[PDB]
Amino acid sequence: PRMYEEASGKEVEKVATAVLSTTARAKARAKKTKKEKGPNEEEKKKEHEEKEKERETNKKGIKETKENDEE
Amino acid sequence: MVDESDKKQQTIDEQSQISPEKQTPNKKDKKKEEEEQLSEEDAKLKTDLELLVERLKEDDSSLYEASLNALKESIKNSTSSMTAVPKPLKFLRPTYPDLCSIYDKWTDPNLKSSLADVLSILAMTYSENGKHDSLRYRLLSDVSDFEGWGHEYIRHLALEIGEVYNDQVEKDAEDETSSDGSKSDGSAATSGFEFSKEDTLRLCLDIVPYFLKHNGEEDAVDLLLEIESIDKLPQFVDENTFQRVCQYMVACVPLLPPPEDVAFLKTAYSIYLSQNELTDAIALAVRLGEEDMIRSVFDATSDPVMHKQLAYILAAQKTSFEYEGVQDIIGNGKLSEHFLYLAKELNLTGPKVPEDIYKSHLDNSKSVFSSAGLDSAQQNLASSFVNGFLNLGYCNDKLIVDNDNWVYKTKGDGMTSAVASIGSIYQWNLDGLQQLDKYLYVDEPEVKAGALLGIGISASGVHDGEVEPALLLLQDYVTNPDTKISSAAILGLGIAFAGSKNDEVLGLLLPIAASTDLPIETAAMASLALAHVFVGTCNGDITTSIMDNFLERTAIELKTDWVRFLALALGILYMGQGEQVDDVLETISAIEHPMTSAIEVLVGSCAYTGTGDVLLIQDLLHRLTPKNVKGEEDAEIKSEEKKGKSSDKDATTDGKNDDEEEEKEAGIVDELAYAVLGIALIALGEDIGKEMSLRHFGHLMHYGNEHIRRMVPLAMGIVSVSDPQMKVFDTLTRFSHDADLEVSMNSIFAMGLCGAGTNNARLAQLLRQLASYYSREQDALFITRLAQGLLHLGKGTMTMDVFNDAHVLNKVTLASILTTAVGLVSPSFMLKHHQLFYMLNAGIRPKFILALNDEGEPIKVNVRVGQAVETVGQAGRPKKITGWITQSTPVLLNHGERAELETDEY
Amino acid sequence: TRCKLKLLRMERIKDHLLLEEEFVSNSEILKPFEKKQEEEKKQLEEIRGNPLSIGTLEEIIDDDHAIVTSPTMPDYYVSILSFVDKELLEPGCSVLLHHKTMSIVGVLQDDADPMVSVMKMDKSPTESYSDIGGLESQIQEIKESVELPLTHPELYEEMGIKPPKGVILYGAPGTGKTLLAKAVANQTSATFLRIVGSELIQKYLGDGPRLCRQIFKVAGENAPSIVFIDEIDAIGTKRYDSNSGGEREIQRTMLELLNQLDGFDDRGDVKVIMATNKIETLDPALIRPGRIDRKILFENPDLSTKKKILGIHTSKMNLSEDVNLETLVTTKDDLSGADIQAMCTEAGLLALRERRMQVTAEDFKQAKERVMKNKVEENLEGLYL
Amino acid sequence: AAPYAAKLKQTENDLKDIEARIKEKAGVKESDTGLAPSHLWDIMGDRQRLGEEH
Amino acid sequence: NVKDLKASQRVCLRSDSYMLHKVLENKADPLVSLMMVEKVPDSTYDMVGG
Ligand SMILES: Nc1ncnc2c1ncn2[C@@H]1O[C@H](COP(=O)(O)OP(=O)(O)OP(=O)(O)O)[C@@H](O)[C@H]1O
Ligand SMILES: [Mg+2]
Repeated sequence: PRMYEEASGKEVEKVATAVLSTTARAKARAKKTKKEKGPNEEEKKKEHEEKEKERETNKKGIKETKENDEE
Repeated sequence: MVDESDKKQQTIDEQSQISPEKQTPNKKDKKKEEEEQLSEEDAKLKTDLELLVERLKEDDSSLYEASLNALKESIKNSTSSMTAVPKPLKFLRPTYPDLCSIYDKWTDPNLKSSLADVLSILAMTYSENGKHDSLRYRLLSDVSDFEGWGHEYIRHLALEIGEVYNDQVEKDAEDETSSDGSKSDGSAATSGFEFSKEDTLRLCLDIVPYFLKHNGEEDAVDLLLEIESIDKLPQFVDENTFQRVCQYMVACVPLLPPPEDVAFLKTAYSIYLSQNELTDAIALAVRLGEEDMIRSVFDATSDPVMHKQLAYILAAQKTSFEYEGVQDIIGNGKLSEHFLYLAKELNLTGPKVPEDIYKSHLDNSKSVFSSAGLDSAQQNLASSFVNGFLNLGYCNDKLIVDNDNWVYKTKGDGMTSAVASIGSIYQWNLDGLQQLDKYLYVDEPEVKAGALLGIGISASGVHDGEVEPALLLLQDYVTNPDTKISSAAILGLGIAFAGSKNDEVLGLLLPIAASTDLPIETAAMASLALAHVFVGTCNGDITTSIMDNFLERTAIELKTDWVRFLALALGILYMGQGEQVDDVLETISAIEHPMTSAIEVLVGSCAYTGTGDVLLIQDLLHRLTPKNVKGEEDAEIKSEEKKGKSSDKDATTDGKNDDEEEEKEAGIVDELAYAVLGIALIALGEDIGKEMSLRHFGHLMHYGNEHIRRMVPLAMGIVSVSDPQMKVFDTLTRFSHDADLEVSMNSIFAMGLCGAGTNNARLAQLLRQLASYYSREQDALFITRLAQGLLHLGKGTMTMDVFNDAHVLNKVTLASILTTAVGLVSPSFMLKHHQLFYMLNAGIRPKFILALNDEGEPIKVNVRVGQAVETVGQAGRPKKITGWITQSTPVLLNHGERAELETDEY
Repeated sequence: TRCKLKLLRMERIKDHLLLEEEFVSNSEILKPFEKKQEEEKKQLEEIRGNPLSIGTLEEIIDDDHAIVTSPTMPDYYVSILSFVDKELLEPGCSVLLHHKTMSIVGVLQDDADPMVSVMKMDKSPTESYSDIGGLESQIQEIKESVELPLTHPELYEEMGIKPPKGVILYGAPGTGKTLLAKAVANQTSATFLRIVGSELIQKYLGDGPRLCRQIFKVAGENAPSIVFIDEIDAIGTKRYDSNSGGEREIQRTMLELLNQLDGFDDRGDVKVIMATNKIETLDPALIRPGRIDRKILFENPDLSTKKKILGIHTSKMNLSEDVNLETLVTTKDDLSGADIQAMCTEAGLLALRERRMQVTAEDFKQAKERVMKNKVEENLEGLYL
Repeated sequence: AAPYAAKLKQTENDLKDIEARIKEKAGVKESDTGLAPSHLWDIMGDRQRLGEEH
Repeated sequence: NVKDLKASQRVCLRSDSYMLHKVLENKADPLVSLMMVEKVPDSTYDMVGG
């Protein structure tokens, strides 16, 4: 037997289109938003600590996970 | 055209369009043959310059491109830029257009990318000398007539904007960035910029705003001062200079977010302070939120003068303009001390002089009596409130009141609101107190309580110059143990003092707001009053006000109705700030209860303002969340749940309101679109949600003060006959009140039709009746705005009692509040030294034409209007001062300000 | 540079958000309901067949029937039944019929027709609050009649007079009578009807008097309104053809127009605008004064008026330092406002001719002489001299 | 030409976005004709429509 | 869909129910067929020199 419910995947699909589109739309305003923002983060915190912000975090590059299994 | 040799000079130019002789060949061969022939090259530089100029008049890109192509090679291949240091360095003068010929003239992507980096480098290195600046400059002011020069100097300037921005992003900074190989520091590019700035403000404007904002420093802004202060008298007049400074300030409100703005308004203040419009100095001082700055402009005019002169008079006028009354406090007292004139000065600073001028308008206007005076049931209750609602502002209705029959015939909580409505008859007038004193000392406590509210409303007319403080009278009542009486006393006291945080007033409200353990639904007024007081200056975001709402939840959480009204009061306190309001979202979120979470979403709307385009995407995330959560799951409590939901809906709209006034002003029109389709979504979505949104529309438009008020009230209205909560009608009318019988013509009939036509409940009805009478004013007697008026970037301060009632299901209790609606625009008449009580002329333009300013500047021509009228709200929302045609000159700018004018005639 | 960025700051974020908002909401509308309204819809679709033949409702007989005239050649006594009410209909409104057996199954039109579509416009006006100068006075006469009742009706009531109905713009070509009406319409923020009077007339007969009715019918639904029937000259006294195929059409169509303008009532809430070349291309009595107030005769700009038109154009083009503002006026003699715009287009083409990026002195001088040469007479000074 | 050139394309995209916005809007309109007192008219409505009588 | 059909879109239909087929951008009028008759423009300025 297969999966015979996909009703709740419509809800996922609807809210996926909302958040992603605004994000794109915002980009023009988003440029200046970053200048405003960085100082208040210095004043407060990044997201929970005042360290691991001596660079961007501590790595220029990024961690991606890629699965090349094909069996 | 083509090869035609050396016969005359014309024909040398035509030859080098195909292949140069004295330019590309000669120099190139010379430099790679010998290194002592560099002295011959030097002379051959001048010869190249004139031939370049001559052939900078040919519109085809190909016959300048290819000709000088190989010069581009030479930069690094033969010259090498270090063989004899100054000499190779200074022969990079022909090579810089040549690079641009491939860049801009030729549009081929590959090459455009590659030579951008190079142009930045060779620019920088050659500006050390300063002859690269001079190279830019011969193109800035031109030496050629064609298309070519009109783009090239512009291309140079963008190069600069690119690099500076890249240093912000990059964490290496200087030329250790790989963007171009270049820095915005050192001694090599900094000096290039310095020279660049000087010239382009003088003649152009193009690179000037990009430098300022990129640095983010008040220093950059202080260079802008030096250049502008020169320009203000010999190159353009005074008037033209005033327009520059405010263009800069109004334009960059949504281009400088809060932390960014504060370092900048400091420079803008200084500009104004030096300048001849001290009116602009003071106006700007309100922005900063700084008391100190307001005080400085006043002290500067008062102290080094020992005479009435222009100086004392102008000071009174500037401070008078805010109906915050914050400026009122500052400005009076120093006048008492100095002892010039008491009689002209103290009154002119305080709200005393606005009473005299209303008298002349009122005399023309008469008093219209169309109100009902029905008796029995709810019809008694309806009629007695409507009577106050139809003679709002200073108007006469005295003889009607003096028959105390219909007044005394009300009962209950209605009785309390009937004594209250009486006070708004004589709103913004010294008198009023007479009618009220009589009721206050006889019968039931209900009628005493109502008196106190009225004294508050009347007392907006005199509460400065140290004369008639509301405090003296209203204190005795706070002391009294009964709840009705004491609540009334402290609400009315806030209204009278307005935005002033006068010490006596403040200090009465400070020990209290900390016992709300006692369950009293009519004890809102404790925090509600303190909120009204706070707004007008930079907000404390006081910890007492935040504490007591939580105490209320400890004692009782069965009666939600009280705890919903409290939550709104905290967010209204925090308006007029945004920097400091980021901290307090965290203070509320510290405690976790489903009830406390209700508090957080309101106050979030106030925190994120002025970068409210982010606020928008968030208030949409809000919509989605009930449904999204539900989806996943498919594959005592009652009070907490209900507060939860409703707060969200309220916030979505509050969020919008705060944003649209402060950043945009033109953009409000578009934002109105954002609202109407938003409102539909919530109205359809939840039923419970639909109630909040119906009332909210009327106040949405009023907060933004729309430029188009024709369509929007009237459309909603028809739909809302079917829709429940007839309070819907009351909220549309509060906006429609405006400029009477333009917005209001359709409205009075439509609202009267629904009540009169069908009675489907005496409950639904009571609202339907109240609405019609409420909009009207007799002969366009005053307008209403949910704005300062002085700034249209601002916000109300006396209008917050109006604003409050839109989260609320309809009730008798609510009626009590609604009697207050103080904050009325004074008519912007012309004054003399020995007082004149009318206008002469004004320009009106329904919609301003300018997009350099959007505050409310239209052209000099306008459409000409006469005297003796209040400030129009539709068809003349911006208002300009007309003088250029009448050979007569105003001293005090007017741009749809609240502000009264003064003119000098010669 | 800085302020065109500010237009971008306001328009990009608010507008881009608005598209996205609509697009999710179309899904979101559906989800609140799942019975009741869904059910009623479901049975509306069972009842109403596919396709539906259009009807036009002539009249309602009060007994659960009506009579329609349809693009099907014989008329029908149809019934009013199923998801429609007796008072959801009004006569003369367009109805939807059932293919098999004609019945009014509801309305989703309500005066939706192609002639309505041409007439209503969602376009932006070309001029807003007299962008181009000249004719200062004439607009302060349109405004008294048209804009002024809409904006403030109260002032007419103190006065005790009835408020005006309509204006007639007429006289000269190239004076921008058709553009002042567009200006006035944007100033108020009224509903504008660009219908053209010439778009009711076709070879085929008997269609026309329907079209005349529909204008007055739609205008009243969306009132307040400003109606512009542009170029009512063609439907004037004149005839279509001297043979055949049009002896009737002009005669019925004009008469039918006067009738429903008067028959409204004497309103000051739906204004009409008749744009016409002259009263010599129309009938000698229209409908005919006290009722059609006011009449505006356009004539040629005078030296003051043509200065004003010119100053607008010259500033939007490179240079004015070369040849004084006054020197342009002086050289020109009095002509319509088109001739003033024409000199500036030709000037710009002449800068292209040279391959300059400046409008030089030479360009102004030639461009002035050209227009004067079209458009010429010399027997004014030949009779004299 | 960077001050006006770049800002020209930006102007253009907004207008096109607005045209697209209007075709998204008009494809859905207000539901339907269904009214509770004429849902009772439906009982008689099936019989007469299928019959030979109009 | 009714998001795929636009205002002023020409379409094909049956005749026994007038049920839609698909979208068409070829709009057929006598003026458009006049372009088919005329064919392509021809000639060059030097053929018509002088
Ligand atoms: N007051 C004004 N309003 C508008 N444009 C004006 C005004 N005065 C003069 N003009 C000038 O007149 C020009 C010609 O206008 P236009 O050709 O549309 O004329 P019209 O009288 O409406 O014509 P038609 O008879 O061709 O329908 C405008 O482009 C403008 O340069
Ligand atoms: Mg015309």
